[PDB]
Amino acid sequence: QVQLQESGGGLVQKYGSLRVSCAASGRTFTTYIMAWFRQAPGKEREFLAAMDQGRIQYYGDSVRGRFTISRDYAKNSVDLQLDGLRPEDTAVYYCAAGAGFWGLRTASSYHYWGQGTQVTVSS
Amino acid sequence: VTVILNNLLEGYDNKLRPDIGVKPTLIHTDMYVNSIGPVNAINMEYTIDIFFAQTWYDRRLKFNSTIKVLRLNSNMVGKIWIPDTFFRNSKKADAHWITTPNRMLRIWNDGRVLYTLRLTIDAECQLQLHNFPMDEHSCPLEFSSYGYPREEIVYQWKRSSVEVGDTRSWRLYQFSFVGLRNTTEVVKTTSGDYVVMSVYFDLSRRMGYFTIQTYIPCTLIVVLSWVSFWINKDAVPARTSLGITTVLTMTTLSTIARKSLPKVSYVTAMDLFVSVCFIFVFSALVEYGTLHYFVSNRIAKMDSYARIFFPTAFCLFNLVYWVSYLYL
Amino acid sequence: SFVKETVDKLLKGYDIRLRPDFGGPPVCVGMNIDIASIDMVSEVNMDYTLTMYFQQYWRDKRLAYSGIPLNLTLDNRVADQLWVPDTYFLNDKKSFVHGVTVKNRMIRLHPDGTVLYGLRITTTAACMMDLRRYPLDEQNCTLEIESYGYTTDDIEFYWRGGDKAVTGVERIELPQFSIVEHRLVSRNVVFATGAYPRLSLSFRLKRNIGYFILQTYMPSILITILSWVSFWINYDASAARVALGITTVLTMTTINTHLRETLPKIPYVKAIDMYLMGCFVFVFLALLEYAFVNYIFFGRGPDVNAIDRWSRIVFPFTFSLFNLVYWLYYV
Amino acid sequence: SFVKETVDKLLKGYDIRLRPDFGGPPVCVGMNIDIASIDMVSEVNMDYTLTMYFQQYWRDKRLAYSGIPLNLTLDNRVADQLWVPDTYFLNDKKSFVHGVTVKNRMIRLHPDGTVLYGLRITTTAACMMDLRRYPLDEQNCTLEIESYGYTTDDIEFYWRGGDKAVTGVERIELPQFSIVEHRLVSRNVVFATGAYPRLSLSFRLKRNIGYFILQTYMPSILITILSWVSFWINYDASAARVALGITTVLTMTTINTHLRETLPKIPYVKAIDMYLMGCFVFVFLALLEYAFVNYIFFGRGPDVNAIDRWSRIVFPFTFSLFNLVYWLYYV
Amino acid sequence: TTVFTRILDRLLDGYDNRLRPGLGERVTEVKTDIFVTSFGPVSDHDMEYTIDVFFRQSWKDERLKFKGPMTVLRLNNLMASKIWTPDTFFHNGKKSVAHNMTMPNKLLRITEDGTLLYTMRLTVRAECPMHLEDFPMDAHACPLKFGSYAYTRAEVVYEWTREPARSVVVAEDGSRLNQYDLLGQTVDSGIVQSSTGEYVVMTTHFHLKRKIGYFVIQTYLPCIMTVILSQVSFWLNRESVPARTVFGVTTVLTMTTLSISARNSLPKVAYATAMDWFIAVCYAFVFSALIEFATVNYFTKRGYAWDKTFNSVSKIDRLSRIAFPLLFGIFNLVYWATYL
Amino acid sequence: TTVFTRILDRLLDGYDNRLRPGLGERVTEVKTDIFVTSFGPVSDHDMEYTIDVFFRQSWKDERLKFKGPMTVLRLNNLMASKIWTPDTFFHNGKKSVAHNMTMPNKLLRITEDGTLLYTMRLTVRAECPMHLEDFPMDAHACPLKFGSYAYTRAEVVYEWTREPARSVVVAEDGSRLNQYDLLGQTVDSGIVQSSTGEYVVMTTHFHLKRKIGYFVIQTYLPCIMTVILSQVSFWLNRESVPARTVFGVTTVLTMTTLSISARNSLPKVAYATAMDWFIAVCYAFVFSALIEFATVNYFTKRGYAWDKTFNSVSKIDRLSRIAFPLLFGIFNLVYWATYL
Ligand SMILES: *[C@@H]1O[C@H](CO)[C@@H](O[C@@H]2O[C@H](CO)[C@@H](O[C@@H]3O[C@H](CO[C@H]4O[C@H](CO[C@H]5O[C@H](CO)[C@@H](O)[C@H](O)[C@@H]5O)[C@@H](O)[C@H](O[C@H]5O[C@H](CO)[C@@H](O)[C@H](O)[C@@H]5O)[C@@H]4O)[C@@H](O)[C@H](O[C@H]4O[C@H](CO)[C@@H](O)[C@H](O)[C@@H]4O[C@H]4O[C@H](CO)[C@@H](O)[C@H](O)[C@@H]4O[C@H]4O[C@H](CO)[C@@H](O)[C@H](O)[C@@H]4O)[C@@H]3O)[C@H](O)[C@H]2NC(C)=O)[C@H](O)[C@H]1NC(C)=O
Ligand SMILES: CCCCCCCC(=O)OC[C@H](COP(=O)(O)O[C@@H]1[C@H](O)[C@H](O)[C@@H](OP(=O)(O)O)[C@H](OP(=O)(O)O)[C@H]1O)OC(=O)CCCCCCC
Ligand SMILES: CCCCCCCC(=O)OC[C@H](COP(=O)(O)O[C@@H]1[C@H](O)[C@H](O)[C@@H](OP(=O)(O)O)[C@H](OP(=O)(O)O)[C@H]1O)OC(=O)CCCCCCC
Ligand SMILES: CCOC(=O)c1cncn1[C@H](C)c1ccccc1
Ligand SMILES: CCOC(=O)c1cncn1[C@H](C)c1ccccc1
Ligand SMILES: *[C@@H]1O[C@H](CO)[C@@H](O)[C@H](O)[C@H]1NC(C)=O
Ligand SMILES: [Cl-]
Ligand SMILES: [Cl-]
Ligand SMILES: [Cl-]
Repeated sequence: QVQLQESGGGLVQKYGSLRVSCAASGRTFTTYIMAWFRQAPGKEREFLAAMDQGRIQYYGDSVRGRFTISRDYAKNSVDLQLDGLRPEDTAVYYCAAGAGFWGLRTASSYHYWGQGTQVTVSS
Repeated sequence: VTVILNNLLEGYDNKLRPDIGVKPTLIHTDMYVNSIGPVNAINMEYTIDIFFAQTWYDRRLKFNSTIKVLRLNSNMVGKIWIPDTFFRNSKKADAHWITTPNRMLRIWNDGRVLYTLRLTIDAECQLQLHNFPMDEHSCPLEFSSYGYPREEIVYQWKRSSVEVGDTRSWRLYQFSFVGLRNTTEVVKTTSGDYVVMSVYFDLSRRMGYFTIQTYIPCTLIVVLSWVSFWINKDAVPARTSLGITTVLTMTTLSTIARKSLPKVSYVTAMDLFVSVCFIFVFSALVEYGTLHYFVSNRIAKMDSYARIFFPTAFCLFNLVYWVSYLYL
Repeated sequence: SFVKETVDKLLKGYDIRLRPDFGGPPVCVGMNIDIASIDMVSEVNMDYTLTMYFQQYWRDKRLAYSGIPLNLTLDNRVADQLWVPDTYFLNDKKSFVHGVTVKNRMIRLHPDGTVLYGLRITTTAACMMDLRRYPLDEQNCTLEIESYGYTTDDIEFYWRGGDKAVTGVERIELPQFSIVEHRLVSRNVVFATGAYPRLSLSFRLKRNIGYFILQTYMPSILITILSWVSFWINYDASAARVALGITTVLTMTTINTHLRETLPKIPYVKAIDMYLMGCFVFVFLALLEYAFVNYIFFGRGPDVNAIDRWSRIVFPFTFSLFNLVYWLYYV
Repeated sequence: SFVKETVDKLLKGYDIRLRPDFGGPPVCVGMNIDIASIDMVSEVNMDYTLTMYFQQYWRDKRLAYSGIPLNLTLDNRVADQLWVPDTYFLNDKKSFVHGVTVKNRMIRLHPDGTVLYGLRITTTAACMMDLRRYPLDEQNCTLEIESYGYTTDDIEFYWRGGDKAVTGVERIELPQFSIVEHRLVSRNVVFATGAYPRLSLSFRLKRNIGYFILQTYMPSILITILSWVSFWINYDASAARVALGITTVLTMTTINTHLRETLPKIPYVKAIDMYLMGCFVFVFLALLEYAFVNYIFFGRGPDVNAIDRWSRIVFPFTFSLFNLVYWLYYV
Repeated sequence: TTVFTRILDRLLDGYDNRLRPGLGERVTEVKTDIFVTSFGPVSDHDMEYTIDVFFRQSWKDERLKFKGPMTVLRLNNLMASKIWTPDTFFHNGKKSVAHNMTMPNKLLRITEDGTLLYTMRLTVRAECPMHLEDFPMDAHACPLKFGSYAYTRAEVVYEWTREPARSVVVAEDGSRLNQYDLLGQTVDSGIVQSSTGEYVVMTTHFHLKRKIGYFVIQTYLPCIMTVILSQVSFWLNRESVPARTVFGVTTVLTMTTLSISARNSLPKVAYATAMDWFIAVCYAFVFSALIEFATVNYFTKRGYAWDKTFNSVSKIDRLSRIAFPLLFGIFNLVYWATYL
Repeated sequence: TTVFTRILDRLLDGYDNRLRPGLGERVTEVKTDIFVTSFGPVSDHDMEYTIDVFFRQSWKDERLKFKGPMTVLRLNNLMASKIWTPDTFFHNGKKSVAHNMTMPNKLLRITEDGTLLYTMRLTVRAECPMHLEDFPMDAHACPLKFGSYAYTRAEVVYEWTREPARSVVVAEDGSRLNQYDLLGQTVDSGIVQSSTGEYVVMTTHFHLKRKIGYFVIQTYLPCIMTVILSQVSFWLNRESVPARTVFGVTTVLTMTTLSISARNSLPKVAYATAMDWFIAVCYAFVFSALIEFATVNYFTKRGYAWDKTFNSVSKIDRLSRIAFPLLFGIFNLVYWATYL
């Protein structure tokens, strides 16, 4: 069965660099869009980054220039490098994959979701 | 010869036809038909490969020298004036460029210019497919100048105007080339009256392919439905399965017959034959259905009559059909 | 000798980048079309191919000349030195100017400065067809003629000759269609970059029914009629009546399969589909009628003949009534 | 303005007819390819289509410039003013450079004289496929990159980046194939005109079997099984057992006919052909088995049930045994 | 008219079209919008679609400032080749056409401040990787990506002219789609990193929903009618061995014909589509109706039908007249609810 | 490299490429050489074959003599357009391609004495007239003729570089044939006469033999099995009229389908092929088997089979079990002796 497993995270000091990796299994996502979302407590899921089969990177405005998304198409994995971390960035980060129907920034377009990795920044 | 060529082009203007404002430029055309390619009935066209030769006089190209003729490649073709000959019924047409432009230019000392090039032309031929596959067509090939009316350019066939090769390497699979004729006429367009030169190629279809493909398979199925007349009438599953499967096969055969034709809305000869074969196999099943009904419930001798009537009627139809379409 | 100096003078200082009356009023371009052939009206590709002689007329006072009482026809390569309208065809998918033996192009100058510009064009133009009444449908295929870069402040289009601008329509012969009429329309289209002149040539095509009668309608009718032979076969003959019924069912399948292989994948029912579905239902019900006859005799025996007599009348009457409503609705 | 004067001096006196170091050591050209897609892997045409970004690097000292700490990315039309390698693909059949909106070409200069020259190319390259094990076959399709007119004394090719000179293979998703590996080979090829540098890019393609299981293998297996049903019908039911036997023979022909129409006319036997022949023999032998039973009872009677009971075991057992030998030999 | 000729000559005097405007000084900003005149047909077999657009690009070139009677020069498009233009290309484009009948379908307008407007008419064939698991009830987001071929984002950046949702406009009646419905489009912009540098990519995703009408008529309806026909055999007497065998073998042959012909227009994918499952299940029902008769015939004792003792109506036949129609209705309820 | 720039500038100064070398003094002699990198597929429908070659031409031009450091100038192919080259064309060619990726696939080498080497990469599509009487056991001699378009044999003569057999070389692993074997080539030269003069022609005949394997598998084997199937009915009892009618009808319809599809690989020629006769004879065997049963049924007196008098086994059936297999086996030996 299809499973997405986030790794990394935990606690990071302010300004620290954190790399969050997602491992996919049960289906090859070469032709899919592998994305990252985060959910601050008491808040809706916020699009962070995406990367399609053509290695095109999409970003949200609040994280553009700070977070970087990369994909290892051989390993069927998507990674999100976190830099310039601030306490406002503390949330649960979710790995997602989908065909991007009605928009790759909408969360309803992704059929596969990871469980979620907690990332916390302590100031 | 470099001096001669340089002086001929010095002060030369290739945008103006020779003797412009004086008299029409007389062009003598000559055609060597290398091959007449396949005749496509669906697209209503045929392919022809020719060496197209054009001759005219240009007094600006006279020269006094010991040499009598300048024999040149296609380099000089774009530097002198050339007729704007186009083919009026050509759907597609290409010149040849391998390994170089397949063009030849020869200039005599009295100004006569011979221009020849190799052309492959897809020419439009509106075929009338009545009597198909026993049809004959005259497929034309018309050419004229695009922009010069009769007052400015005149075409004229030479003594040996259209020449054909061995007519055996030609890609005429279904047709046999029987002859050609060349005509000249004037056509009035909105931009003037133009001299139009036409070559008509007469083609007669070979029905050998269609006899193997349509006439013989359809006839055998008609013969197949007559086998039931000799089977005992008590064999209801045998007579009925023979009758209806024979009709099913005629339905398939009718579609295959028209696959190579344009979807014309009139009846051809082949349609008439396939339709009549359909009526025969339809009647064979109705013949048994009549006999089976009246016997379970002279008329009982219907099988004896059908053994004679059906082969005789089908031979009679074939007598009228082939006489009408081959002789009449 | 004098003609060469005149043509040399016209092209000296000529700016091809500027239209006639560049800073002034729009230049009027008159168009007429001589249709050579229409071919390949494709339902599958939703397009048609047109070969035409496309003539454009306009005055360029920079090209006025005097002393020569002739209309100077020049070699077609002079068109690359003169300004010509940027006319294009909006619904054109693929087109070319013919180029044998030379580019099929004409430039004729007139002493008052008028330019006649002719092109021999083959174009494949898009024509989205509504096939709901196919094969008894009528199609309206159009050709949209427009200027690309010049707005109505720079250029004006008109049909030169009014209703006589387009010729050669009556000589066109399409195997599957008859050209009922053609219309000429002049109007202006607005885009985000301005308002542009547009000329529209539209044909009304009526599809010929004769091909489809022999191809699909007749075999469907004869297959349906032969399915009624079973009603005259004794009810004992299960193998005869089942083989007759099943084979007629399969014939209608082959008829539809041959038909749909030549058509695009449209998501609605055509008129021909409506007929084939109707004939299938009649042929399917004739086979169900025997199963009912067989079931009543053997599954309830422990009036079988009356069902066959009822079917001998109702099936021919209902089918002939089905054809009556079908053809009166579509024809 | 400084850049404009710099470029003019670089191109002033530049001779495009002469390669860098024309009378000296060969120019080393580094190549890397970004594969955009592979499509149209055809057995009918024996070719595959490849879209790639083809980058070539070399140092031309005539193009070395000073004073500008930038890498001069110029308009792609300057490529026509520079020397570029006469690189070509030997097994290429039809190839084009993309030209929308402009020619998909890049020229990037560097101060020391290095030239980066990139092209976006779609090429259809010939790939002769051995189909003896089709559809369980592994194919090897290559792209042969060679200099046309410069021998190894004038030009040298290498893969820029070594084994990482080709990217994008891991992102390729072929509907019918899986890429197992790709290799980069550098070598020399000798012709009658000299020895030439060659770079090879080869892929290994493994065909997916899933499509053919649903298309040919399963309908053949189920039809073969269905022909065993006659072994459970009474010997005197000749009409039923012949109808079942002949219909299974006809069904095997339809499966092969559809498969035949999708393949090139090859002279040998493919793996799928071996299976359909095997299934046809089993279906043919089941029909012949009834003829044996019918002849024994009717033509020789003047045990019948033993033969049918014997066939109920042998035909399922031999057909499963046939599948065992077949799939072990090809999987 | 020589006033405008002199202005053009001054603009092109000492002008280098090999250098992008602001080279070495700033980043060239190109504003783009697309007018879709027709969203062409979608080819499932090639996983490609066709689109016809007016592709509009605008940028500022300070070398093209002028003063004259007009504030905009609506020039012949041959002027475009003499100045610098963006080298925009479509990343997923397969084989595109820049129309040039009867002339290059391009316009060039220069405003006095130096702003250029440069639009061209294009036919683009673009890759649309489809996931056909839910076919023929599938939906696709076909992308259209474009950007600079040679200039990295430190040199040339692209932006949408107006708001991104308004920078791509489709004509009202320009649909050339046959078996798809254009539900809408989403407009975005991203970044691609390649071996040559980092590039701005402008994307538009066209969201297409396949219409199911064709496949109901030509595949689903024939399959259902073949299953219904196969179950008519259950209502015939058991002593009709030839008749009930014809029912079994003809419907099996029919389902085989339907099965091998239903994927003719699709790419030969390894996975099974939704339509494959329906045909496979319809095959099982048709296959089981002939196995059912074999079981019924195996327990038939007498070779003569009812006009001594006679055979009885099979209990297998009595239950099959109910179970087979009922279970096929249950499958259709589950199948259509699962995918619709 | 200014030394070589001067040499090239000096050579091209005053050079008239409109004039062939040695004009007015000697016949220009062109030594030709063909290297076939791949003998492409043969098209039966179009009666044409494809071939990918290195076309090499060599001649002497005294105007291009030079003295310098290098004895041979291996130049860019752009230089070739500035000098005279032979206007060689293929007489039977149809639509050839000069490859232009990534550059013109041409080379030009000038030795110091004026000798020129000029090779180009081409895909030639040439007409190959085929006599298909013996199809599919036929063999063909596909020609390849080339010569000067404009220059008569008084001006330009062609010659093979080496012995003619060694002047046309096929690469070891270049065969792109599916249905043919390349048995070798015959190299020759001649003179053609036209209205414009006599021209030297260089001819090569590639000899091809059709591989019969596909037609054995797809046509002959199904025809043989249909004939065997039709003869099975001889072994069934004469009272199984529906069973034996199904044998006769289905095998005849199978032969009808086979006859239609056996012509699809060929141009629609008007004569019969060797495969047409095999199918025609197989049809006669299959049709006679059904006619044989009709005769047997005509002399069947009772509608019931053996379990009151009973029908005897037909003498016609007894003889047909021997005559039909024997006559078909005799025909097969004679057929395959005639053509193999
Ligand atoms: C929309 O856009 C498309 C794409 O841009 C346009 O298509 C372009 O159209 C133009 C104009 O027609 C073409 O330019 C001319 O092409 C001819 C023909 O050769 C080309 O086409 C061949 C195939 O034909 C295809 O196109 C034609 C239309 O052109 C069409 O009818 C046909 O169906 C088919 O589609 C190709 O085989 C050929 O390739 C071969 O040759 C190439 C080099 O030419 C070579 O690189 C290839 O590898 C291959 O071997 C080629 O693509 C050319 O003959 C012509 O060039 C001559 O004429 C022009 C006229 O202005 C002249 O300026 C040139 O200098 C040249 O004339 C010299 O050579 C003549 C022949 O020997 C000679 O007679 C002259 O005297 C002159 O000689 C002078 O120079 C030589 C050499 O320096 C010197 O030695 C002499 O001393 C003397 O100084 C043009 O190039 C484009 O090719 C074509 N492009 C494409 C991709 O299709 C389309 O037209 C646009 N539509 C509209 C409505 O605008
Ligand atoms: C799909 C295939 C399923 C195969 C299931 C196979 C299941 C299986 O083993 O069936 C055997 C039996 C046959 O029943 P069926 O009605 O067909 O046959 C009767 C049965 O053999 C009686 O026992 C006979 O009577 P008697 O004792 O001699 O007096 C009678 O003879 P007669 O009175 O005419 O002379 C026969 O006609 O069926 C069931 O018991 C119901 C199964 C319902 C199964 C329902 C499944 C949906
Ligand atoms: C396409 C082949 C067409 C062949 C057409 C051949 C037509 C032809 O000649 O038919 C006559 C006869 C029919 O033979 P067949 O055995 O089928 O018919 C028996 C025959 O009619 C006896 O006369 C009948 O007995 P009697 O007199 O009433 O006591 C006997 O009745 P019964 O015992 O059941 O009551 C019938 O069954 O055939 C031959 O003798 C062998 C011919 C071999 C011909 C060559 C075969 C290869
Ligand atoms: C009862 C309705 O079913 C049918 O008509 C039906 C079912 N299988 C086949 N057909 C017919 C032949 C058909 C299919 C498609 C279009 C038109 C006609
Ligand atoms: C004994 C072998 O004969 C057959 O397999 C045979 C004969 N007629 C038909 N077939 C089958 C369908 C077949 C033909 C060709 C390839 C694969 C399968
Ligand atoms: C036809 O050609 C012949 C030469 O073969 C010529 O004499 C005759 O005048 C031509 N006919 C016409 C009508 O031009
Ligand atoms: Cl022909
Ligand atoms: Cl579509
Ligand atoms: Cl081949």
